[PDB]
Amino acid sequence: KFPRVKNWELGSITYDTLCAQSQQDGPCTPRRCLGSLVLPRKLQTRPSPGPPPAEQLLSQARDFINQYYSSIKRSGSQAHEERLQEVEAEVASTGTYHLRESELVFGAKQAWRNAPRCVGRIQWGKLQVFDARDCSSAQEMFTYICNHIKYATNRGNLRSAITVFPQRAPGRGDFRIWNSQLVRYAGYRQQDGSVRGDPANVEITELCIQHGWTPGNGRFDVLPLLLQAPDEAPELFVLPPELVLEVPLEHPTLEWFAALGLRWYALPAVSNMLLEIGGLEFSAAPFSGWYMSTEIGTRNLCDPHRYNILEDVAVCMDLDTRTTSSLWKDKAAVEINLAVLHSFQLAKVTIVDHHAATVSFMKHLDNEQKARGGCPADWAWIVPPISGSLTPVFHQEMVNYILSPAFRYQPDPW
Amino acid sequence: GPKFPRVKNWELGSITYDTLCAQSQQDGPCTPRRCLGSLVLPRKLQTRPSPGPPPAEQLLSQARDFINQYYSSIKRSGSQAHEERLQEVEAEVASTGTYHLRESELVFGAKQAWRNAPRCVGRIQWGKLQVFDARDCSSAQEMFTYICNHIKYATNRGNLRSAITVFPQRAPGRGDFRIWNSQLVRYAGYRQQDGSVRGDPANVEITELCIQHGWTPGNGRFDVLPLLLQAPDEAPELFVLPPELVLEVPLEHPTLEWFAALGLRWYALPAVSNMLLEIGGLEFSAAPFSGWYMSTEIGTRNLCDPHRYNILEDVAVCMDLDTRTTSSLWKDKAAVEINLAVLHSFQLAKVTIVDHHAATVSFMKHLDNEQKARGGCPADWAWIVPPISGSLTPVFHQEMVNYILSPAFRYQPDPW
Ligand code: HEM
Ligand code: HEM
Ligand SMILES: C[C@H](O)[C@H](O)[C@H]1CNc2nc(N)[nH]c(=O)c2N1
Ligand SMILES: C[C@H](O)[C@H](O)[C@H]1CNc2nc(N)[nH]c(=O)c2N1
Ligand SMILES: [Zn+2]
Repeated sequence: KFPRVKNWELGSITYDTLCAQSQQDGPCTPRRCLGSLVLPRKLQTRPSPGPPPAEQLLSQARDFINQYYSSIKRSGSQAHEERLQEVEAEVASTGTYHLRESELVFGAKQAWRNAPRCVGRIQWGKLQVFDARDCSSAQEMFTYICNHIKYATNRGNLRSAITVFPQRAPGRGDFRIWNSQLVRYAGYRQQDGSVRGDPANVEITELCIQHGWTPGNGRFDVLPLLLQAPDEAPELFVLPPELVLEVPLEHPTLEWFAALGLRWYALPAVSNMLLEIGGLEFSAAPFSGWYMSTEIGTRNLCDPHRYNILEDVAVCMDLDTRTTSSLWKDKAAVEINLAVLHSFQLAKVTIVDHHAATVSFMKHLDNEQKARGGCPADWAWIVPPISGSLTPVFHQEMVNYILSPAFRYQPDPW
Repeated sequence: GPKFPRVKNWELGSITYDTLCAQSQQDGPCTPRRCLGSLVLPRKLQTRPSPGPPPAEQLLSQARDFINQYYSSIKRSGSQAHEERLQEVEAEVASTGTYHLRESELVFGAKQAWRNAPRCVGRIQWGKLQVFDARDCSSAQEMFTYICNHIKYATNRGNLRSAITVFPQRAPGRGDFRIWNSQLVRYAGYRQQDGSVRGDPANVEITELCIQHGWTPGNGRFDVLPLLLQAPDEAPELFVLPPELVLEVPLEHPTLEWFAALGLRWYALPAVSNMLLEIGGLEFSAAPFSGWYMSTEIGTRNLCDPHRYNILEDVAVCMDLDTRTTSSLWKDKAAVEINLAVLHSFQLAKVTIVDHHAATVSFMKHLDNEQKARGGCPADWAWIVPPISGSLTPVFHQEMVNYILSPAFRYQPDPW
């Protein structure tokens, strides 16, 4: 009933009992495992043709309120009893309900804690939660967002934060941020099929232009935001450059690296996921932390479908690009990740390397085994994209499952 | 759309549907409530020992399914030979509780077991396998002869050739044929007074089993072990492989002159010998198989795992790296040079080896072939993606569907 979980480096064994608290089904079955798929349409939180059934909603809300009071140890207080009755009252008459701010703050931190793809969860207790539920216009969202970013960047001393915009309502369209992150580089599909900039952002770049943006022509042009208030066309907002802290990439010993003209932005802020707490859904709730260097040095700069700089750097290093067996790719990638760490350190911008980060996740796993009898984790996302078995999490068996509060994928608004 | 897993490649943006998983008849460890995909041995890929003969009715369904597979493969499904073969199997089981495979059925089943292996990145080679039929073997000393012949054929002086040797199947009223060793070539692991280990820590128990069975130990880092071989109902017997049959490669580096002085080496032939070959419900408890190495198996896992030869810090020190901080990427730097040494050394010695870029590129081609041939390919992402340079290889960006197809290579309990 409970998985036996082994760490093959240390020989230690634990049992995951927390997984019995899952109530949402993942994509696997006993007949085939789909653990490596990025998004099955299933766990995804898509639009609906009306208001959720009140029984389901109140089951999730009761469990959540139950989590909250257990969390402040008044589980069973009259406050508890009373809050449950308010929630019951509000659902039965309106089909929905509202969270108290302190509940929202607990719920956002628990959603991060529960995120099986996040290797940075040892920080989960440390999150600035901005309540933006009194927002009624795109213009307003922009102001809250600009405030998120100033707070979170903090001159390079990054601090984790989330801004929560108004929940989804049966009666209307959603508040959405169309960009997948608050900071994104444009991707221009020049004539010859090519792409200048970040190919991951060709479609959003196109939407921006189509919605009146005047495009640049560089490899790192920061896109404007497309922000959407319920049932209205999204509106275009250009971020103040002063708010977007960037790091030009240099290498500690290769002189010519700086000449590649490469850079990346300081703040990782995901803006297209849905935050679910107690059955309520926040379709606009951007969150940010700081980067793990492999995100930049390895995936964003060396993926074949991204900036794909591996061969340029190898040729620069005078590597033998003729055969696979010279390991030119491996060698170039190491230096590019080294350049990322060097540059952030030099610019005094928070960053964490993949060894430090996975070591801290191992400690986090230990903490959560004690605290809750397990930790949901997605092995393929937790092991880094370089040097996998050189890190401790490679040798660690992991159990993956969905707990709520949760961050979830949702359909693109367009 | 289709009622099958939709599978995407994120580098290429292409999509496929896996229909082959429909054929899966054995349940894995995952459920809608939680995924156990990252577990090495869930109790869903391991075959416990049958002290008793499998129930006739369970055996026959498994047998009929495999015989249908065989006749489909030679495109005589529904045929008179087909119906006749089925009948014969039902009679054999019907009177003796078991049955036996024709030679060409064994060859098909063995190649199919490899094709069906979700954790193997080398399956593009699956059609090319020398199948040694050793089902006449009747003693521990004969197994030894069969195995030496295997090694000589497979090794072929450095031009390696895939091969498997099949010993008699599990039989009701009879103990099992077993090779106690996990591979045909294993370096000794000697526990030290300090509690440390000299040699390969993965092999401590077998090293001690050998000793306990009368082997006289050495005290090197790379002492080849003797084979513990077991014929039915007999205690296992100790056999020493003549040195000349075990080809080894001393490791050197193409530009780092001092690396040779490290005195490192690895053997040329990867030959797994403790897995169970299952065909049509029949169980071959001893059926060693071999291919050639992918360089990361040696350079990354065997040499750099913390619980294996653990040489990262040694090599980093020689490269004069800052081993006192993580963000110098000293582990990453050293690993790369250790893997390059392995490739360089195997090439120089003209022993077959495949780097992890070439191997995963070839696996992508296999996935394409198999989509067409069978509408899918069961694959264990965590094992297929290499332990270094993961997203620098094509398989990282390919979603995969994992399931159990039979004929199969299965884990089985230790014989002791
Ligand atoms: C404090 C620093 C943190 C670090 C170093 C960090 C690290 C990571 C990494 C390496 C990933 C993978 C990203 C990718 O491959 O695209 C990620 C995923 C994730 N992080 Fe964290 N994390 C941290 C903070 C945050 C915070 C503040 C939250 C939420 C409140 C967050 C929630 C998540 C979620 C939901 C995912 C999955 C994203 C997806 O599915 O695309 N993390 N994090
Ligand atoms: C021709 C060369 C081949 C290549 C390069 C190759 C490569 C690999 C690799 C890298 C693994 C992972 C090993 C590990 O991490 O411990 C593996 C596993 C596997 N291979 Fe292949 N393979 C080859 C041939 C063979 C052949 C000939 C067979 C069988 C007929 C075989 C059957 C398997 C099986 C069943 C596994 C899984 C074993 C386990 O769970 O420990 N492979 N192979
Ligand atoms: C197909 C496969 O799941 C996909 O490439 C995953 C693998 N692991 C990953 N891990 C992280 N952290 N981020 C990713 O985007 C991915 N992509
Ligand atoms: C815990 C985890 O499943 C384990 O370390 C796996 C990961 N991937 C692997 N991949 C290969 N090829 N070989 C292995 O031994 C493993 N070990
Ligand atoms: Zn699974």
